[PDB]
Amino acid sequence: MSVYPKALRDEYIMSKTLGSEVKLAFERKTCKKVAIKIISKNVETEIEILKKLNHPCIIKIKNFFDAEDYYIVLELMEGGELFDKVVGNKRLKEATCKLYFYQMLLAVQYLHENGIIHRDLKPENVLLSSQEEDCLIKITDFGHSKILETSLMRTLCGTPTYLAPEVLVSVGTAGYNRAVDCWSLGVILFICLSGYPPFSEHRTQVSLKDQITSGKYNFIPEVWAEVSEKALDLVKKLLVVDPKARFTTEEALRHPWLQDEDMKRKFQDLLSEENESTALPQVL
Ligand SMILES: c1ccc2c(c1)[nH]c1[nH]cn[n+]12
Ligand SMILES: [Cl-]
Repeated sequence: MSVYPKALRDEYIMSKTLGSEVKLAFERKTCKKVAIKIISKNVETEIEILKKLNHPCIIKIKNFFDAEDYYIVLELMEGGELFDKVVGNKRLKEATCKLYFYQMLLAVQYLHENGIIHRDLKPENVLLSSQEEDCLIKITDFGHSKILETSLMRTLCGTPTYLAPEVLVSVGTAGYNRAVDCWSLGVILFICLSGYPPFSEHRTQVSLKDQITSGKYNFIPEVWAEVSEKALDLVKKLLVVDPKARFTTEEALRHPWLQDEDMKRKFQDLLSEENESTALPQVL
């Protein structure tokens, strides 16, 4: 019913759908597998963000085509989406949750340090590097991201003779937008550890909205008894209603659940294993 642009076709051979829009492709030059995200005709900001960022737990953009549709050429993540590992009460072993979560915190810490809020962190935006359970993860889908309160800061420089009270009231919470990412991470971690969502409409009277605002997650003890008290304590500190009290990425990384030298060693191992193919000889 349509064709690929001549500019894309020149550099790549298009193949099978990976996610439905993400297709598999081969770079003609290298014969290496790539991932091509097709967006129907925001994408300009997403490219701008992707190009500037450089972290091993954040997806890299390889190329871009602005045609009848937008084509974003990205690194292929063979393991697919983390969603596929947690769907329909499927659960990850605590050790796997830790390894993936640690990387997610490093990735999100990097974003916040670089003035970027993702705003749409979910298992569908967390990609696995291989079909192995001990693998590298990367955050994707920067379409809803924000670049960090200059409008309020400038307003405060003047005399508030004519300034509205709601604006002065907003000074209290201003600059805590990044806390939304820490909430999302808390929800992801809950799902990964238990196989079930903390807030849902399944077998409950209370509205999904009321559950979230009260911060009263559904706690099923039979499920959680299999999970450590440390892992649950970290979830608890991220699923905090007050964004000013909620755990930051630094506080989450300093948590006892993350003070695991074995998990840290396994991640560094996976890094060197990935980076061995690109490593140039160095001055000793
Ligand atoms: C399944 C769905 C999306 C995918 C994928 C496999 N691999 C990869 N690399 C970038 N996005 N993406
Ligand atoms: Cl075609």
